Amino acid sequence: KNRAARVRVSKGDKPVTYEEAHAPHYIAHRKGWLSLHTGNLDGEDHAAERTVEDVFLRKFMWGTFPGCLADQLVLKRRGNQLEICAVVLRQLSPHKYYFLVGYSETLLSYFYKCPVRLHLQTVPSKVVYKYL
Amino acid sequence: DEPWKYLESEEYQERYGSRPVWADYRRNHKGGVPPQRTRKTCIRRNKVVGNPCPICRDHKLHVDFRNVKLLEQFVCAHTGIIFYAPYTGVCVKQHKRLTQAIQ
Amino acid sequence: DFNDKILNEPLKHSDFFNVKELFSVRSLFDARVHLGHKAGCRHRFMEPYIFGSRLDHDIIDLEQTATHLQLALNFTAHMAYRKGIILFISRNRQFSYLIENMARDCGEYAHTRYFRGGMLTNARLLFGPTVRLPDLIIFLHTLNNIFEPHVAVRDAAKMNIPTVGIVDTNCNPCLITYPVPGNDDSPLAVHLYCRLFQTAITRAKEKRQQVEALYRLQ
Amino acid sequence: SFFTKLTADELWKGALAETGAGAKKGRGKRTKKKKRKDLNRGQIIGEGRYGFLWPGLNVPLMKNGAVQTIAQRSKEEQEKVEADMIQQREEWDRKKKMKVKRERGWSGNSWGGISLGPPDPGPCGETYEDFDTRILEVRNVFTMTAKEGRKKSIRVLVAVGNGKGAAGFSIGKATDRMDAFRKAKNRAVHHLHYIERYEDHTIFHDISLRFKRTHIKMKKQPKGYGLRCHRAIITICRLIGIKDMYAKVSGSINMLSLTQGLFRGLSRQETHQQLADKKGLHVVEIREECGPLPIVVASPRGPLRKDPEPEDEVPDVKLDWEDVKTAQGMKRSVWSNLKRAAT
RNA sequence: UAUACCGCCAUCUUCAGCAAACCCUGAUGAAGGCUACAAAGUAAGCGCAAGUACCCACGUAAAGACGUUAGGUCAAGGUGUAGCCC
Ligand SMILES: [Mg+2]
Ligand SMILES: [Mg+2]
Ligand SMILES: [Mg+2]
Ligand SMILES: [Mg+2]
Ligand SMILES: [Mg+2]
Ligand SMILES: [Mg+2]
Ligand SMILES: [Zn+2]
Ligand SMILES: [Zn+2]
Repeated sequence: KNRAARVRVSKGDKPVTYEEAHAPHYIAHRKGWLSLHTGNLDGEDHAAERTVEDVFLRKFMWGTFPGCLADQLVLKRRGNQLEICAVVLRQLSPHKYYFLVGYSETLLSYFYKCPVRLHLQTVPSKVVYKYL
Repeated sequence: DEPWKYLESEEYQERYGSRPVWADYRRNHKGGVPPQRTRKTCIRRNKVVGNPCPICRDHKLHVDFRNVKLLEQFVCAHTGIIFYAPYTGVCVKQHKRLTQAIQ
Repeated sequence: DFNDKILNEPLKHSDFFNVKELFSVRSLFDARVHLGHKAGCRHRFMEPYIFGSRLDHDIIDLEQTATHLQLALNFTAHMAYRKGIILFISRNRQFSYLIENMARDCGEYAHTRYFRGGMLTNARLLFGPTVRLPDLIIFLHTLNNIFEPHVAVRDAAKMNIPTVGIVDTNCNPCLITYPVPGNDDSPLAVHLYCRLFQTAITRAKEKRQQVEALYRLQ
Repeated sequence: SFFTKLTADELWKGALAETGAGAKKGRGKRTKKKKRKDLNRGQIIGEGRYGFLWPGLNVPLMKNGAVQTIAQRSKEEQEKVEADMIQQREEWDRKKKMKVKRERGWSGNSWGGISLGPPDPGPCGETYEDFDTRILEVRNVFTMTAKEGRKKSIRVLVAVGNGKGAAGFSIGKATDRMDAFRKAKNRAVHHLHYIERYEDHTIFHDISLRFKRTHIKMKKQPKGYGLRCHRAIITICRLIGIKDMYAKVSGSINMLSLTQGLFRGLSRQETHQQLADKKGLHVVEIREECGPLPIVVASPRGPLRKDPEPEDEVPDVKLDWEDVKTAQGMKRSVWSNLKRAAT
């Protein structure tokens, strides 16, 4: 019995999404990686820095868009430009949404001295994969 | 109000409805059968005791011989004998006042 | 209100669909319906229906047989004229083909295969929320191969469904509404019952069609 | 550190400790329970220590058709906001933790006199609001299993009734109390027993019977008598709609068997119309309030019998020495006639 | 303080059962629900299984639920409670 990135089977009143429902040994088999970079490949370097910076990015953005997200993020780093993709809910105002979008993008750019962009996809209620 | 029109008033109906007054009251006591003698009185030195009976908690009500449709609420319409105070949920003092008023 | 009048009109009349035209004690004796199992296979509640015994066998009272069969045909025909759902049961494998085929000739439905646990009680969960359970049950064989009361009579007694089973000396006619004493085992009697039900329900259906056509005219 | 920090749900789990040793075996704890709370839902995302005024999220963006500008909330206004937010949090916590008043039924910490409201609507659609529900008793049944040992299974017994002579009992077993309540309620509403009554408040005649070493003796009574019987039978009498009778239980005291035998008797009791139709005579009631006047109750639907019944003298009848004592009056007991509660 | 815990794993497991939700039997008790030439069981869902990785479809890996051992770990890290807070 191993407990690793999995949900305990309940009576069937727990909405669960794809990535957190599926096991961590289904990553390459029935999932995709949240981030995409080449530091893991051979010949590259700075992989530890990549991991630290993307963890801090995910934490900071989760906490500066709190209560609206309903799933993990998608990171897409093509050379220099960084791209973020999020799924959120539509309870707060587009005013606040755009304000925080610009705020976070400017902060990330000024911190990492890197061109950054981020996109968000609206959902009325978080999609559920199954009831476990 | 000293007259008996507080009963005909609308607050009485919404507060009670069709049931009698004693039907709503409930006694807190020891286990099983309650005591055979109710409390002596519900008010003392212009002070009310916890868990008072309904006729005592509702100060607007008045024990008067003339409030007929209130008096005959306790004594059964089917049996002329009055109910006892442990049944009606009221204390012995106001129960005796009610007995003398009904007589 | 006239719809209720039409629904109630056949009630006041006795033998209104002419169900007596079908059966006669001659035909019953020819089909050997009067037979019964041995006295060892006798049953208490079946005692009063036995006319007598001979050679360790049982004989059915044919007057009572005809009375109960008349009542059964009348009830089934009333329900057919009212479009009340009918459902046949014959757990006997000896006649499943013929019974399903006469059910096809009638238009009504049947279940001769193995009966599943709680098929009637839990039918909502099995089929769906909105399902019209049948309004009348009939039994060409009340007992199963193990000689046990088929669970359908119990289910009907519970859910207030009327039942009409042909009862043999081994059967339990207590829960049955219109139990018909007879010979469950003989193929002649089985075919007779099937043809009688064919005629009855088909006459009821065609007469309902006639009456509704007459009212469309009027 | 900030990198060491992490999301809330796992902290809440680690703090509440719902599972891991305490919850299993049913040992639990000594009445200590950490209440769940959500801090993100409470405060709006805008405010902080430095009270910058945000036109994007904190302040409306446009005022008088003029774009706003970033500004400073003075320290007095900051203290006002802090004070009113403290007040709001205290009010939220007050509304959160409060009393719970389930009306006292038979006694405290007992599920006897409490009603769960009418049954739930059916799937096809069947409102049973006319029905009222009551919980007769609750118990903690235990059976053991191979690997996990003792299994706790809440069994409950419930009754339901109109107040119109129609009612039904049932029982429900489940691991959860509310689930058992729901199951028992559904089964009771689906399994109903109807019984007739004479004049809306009495049984047709007194009955003495037994069921599984549980002797029952119910006695018809006149008007204004009340219900001086067991508390369960009083509750189900309220459900049925009868207002007065007497009853006594002798032998064992097992409320389920009591109810089975009681409904059996109340179902097997004979109506007076049925009695007249069976015998072939006119039923005649006589009262103590009314003088020597025969009040015809019912007549046989069929033809009346010509010959009346013969004089039945010294009939062979089995009765109870207790009733004999109570009738002769020599019996004495402090526990018989008490000024008990209302009905 | 692992006898508050989260997180992470040993164990039977070289297992295959676990089960929301309904119905039925036992006089409406704890409990049980199997007979296929078939007699009251129906089953969401999980797991097993299947497929996926290596050289295949076998094999090896992986996976291996509900739960026992208050199993180990407040010393990966955090956290409830109790303390030091010259
Ligand atoms: Mg392992
Ligand atoms: Mg108490
Ligand atoms: Mg331990
Ligand atoms: Mg496998
Ligand atoms: Mg492995
Ligand atoms: Mg240990
Ligand atoms: Zn007083
Ligand atoms: Zn036979």
